[PDB]
Amino acid sequence: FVEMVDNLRGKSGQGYYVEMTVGSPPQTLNILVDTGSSNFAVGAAPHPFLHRYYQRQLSSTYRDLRKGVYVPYTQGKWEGELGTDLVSIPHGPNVTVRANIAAITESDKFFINGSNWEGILGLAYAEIARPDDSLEPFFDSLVKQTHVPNLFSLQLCGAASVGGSMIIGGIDHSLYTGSLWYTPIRREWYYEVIIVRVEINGQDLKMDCKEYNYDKSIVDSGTTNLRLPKKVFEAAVKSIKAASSTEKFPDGFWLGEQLVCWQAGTTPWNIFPVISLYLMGEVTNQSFRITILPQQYLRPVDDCYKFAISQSSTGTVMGAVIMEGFYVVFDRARKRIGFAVSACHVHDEFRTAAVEGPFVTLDMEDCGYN
Repeated sequence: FVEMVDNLRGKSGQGYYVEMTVGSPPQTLNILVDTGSSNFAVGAAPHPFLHRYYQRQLSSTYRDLRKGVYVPYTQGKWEGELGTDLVSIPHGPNVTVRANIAAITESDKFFINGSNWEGILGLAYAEIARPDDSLEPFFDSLVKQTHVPNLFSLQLCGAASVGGSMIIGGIDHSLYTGSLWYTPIRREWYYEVIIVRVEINGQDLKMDCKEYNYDKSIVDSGTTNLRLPKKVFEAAVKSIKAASSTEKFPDGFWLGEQLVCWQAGTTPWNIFPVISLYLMGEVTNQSFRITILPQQYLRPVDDCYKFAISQSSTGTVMGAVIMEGFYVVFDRARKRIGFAVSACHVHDEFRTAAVEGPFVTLDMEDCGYN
C-alpha cells in the first residue's frame, strides 16, 4: 500500500487523477478518479486541450466492440467507440486486466483546457454506466479477474497542485487517525448514503432529516463542493452568516461567485462554524457523525477564499469539500462506506475535525427519499 501512497495528483478545482496504462505496448494516461460515474473513458483523438490520447491502432491487445456510446450532460457531452484492452495502474496493485474502454472521439464541455488528465475512471456501479448496465465497470473487472479485495479507499489532501492517495484493494492505517465508522451504501448505483441529522456549531438545523437526502445523497470525488438541497442550503447559509455575522460579506460570496480576502495570516477562522453530518450507522437506531472545519468549505484561490458550499437540485453531494477532511473507505464487499479523520486535513489550533459515535437515532429509514 505504501507503493500506492501519493498516487493521486491534480490542480485545484480540476479533480484528482491517477496514472494508468492501456494497451500493448502500454500507453500512459492521467485519469480522473470519479466515484460519481461508472465508465472508463479516455480521449482517443487529438482534441487541442489534451496532452496525449489513447491510440487504439497501436495496441495489439485492443478489441473493437463494434458499439458506440453517448454520454450527455447538463449542456455538454462525450461520445466514443467501445472496446476492451489491457489496463494497468503503475502505482496501484501489481496486476493487469482487460476492461471496457470508451475511446472518446468527440466531446463538448468535457475536457478542461489546461488540465493534465486525459480521461475518467468511473468507480460507481454498472447501474448508471452507459450505454446500459451491461457495460461492466473497471473495478468490477479488476476484482473478478484478480485477487484484489473488493474495496478501495481515498485520501484526498487538497493543497496550485493537489495530492492524494487511492489505496486499491485495502486500507492504509497511516492515512487516518482515530477510528473508522461505517455508513451503509443505501443502494448500489451511485455511492448513496443517508444523512440523518445536520448541526452547525453543535446546534441542530432543526429540519426533517428527509430534506437532507432529497432526492439523494452521494459520495462523489468527482465534485468539488459540498452540495446541499435548496431548503438545506439556505438554512445552512443563514446559520453560517449568523455565526460569522461579526463580519459582512457580499451576496456574491455566499454564491461561490465573489470571493473574500484578509491580510495574509489573519483569516478569522474562529468566526466560522463547524458543520456536522450524522450518517446512518451499521446498527439499528445507531448513527455516527462527521464534522468539517471551516478550512474545509473555505477554499483558497494576502489570503482570499471562496465559499465552497453550493446548492443543489439533485440531492446532497459530498465532494472534495467533505472528502478532503476524511479518509473514505469504499467497502464494496460489505455495502458500506467508512469515514475517519484524515491524516492530511488542515486544522485549527483550537478546533479539530472528527468522526465520532455512537448516537441514538430513531426511524433513520424515514430519512431516505422515495
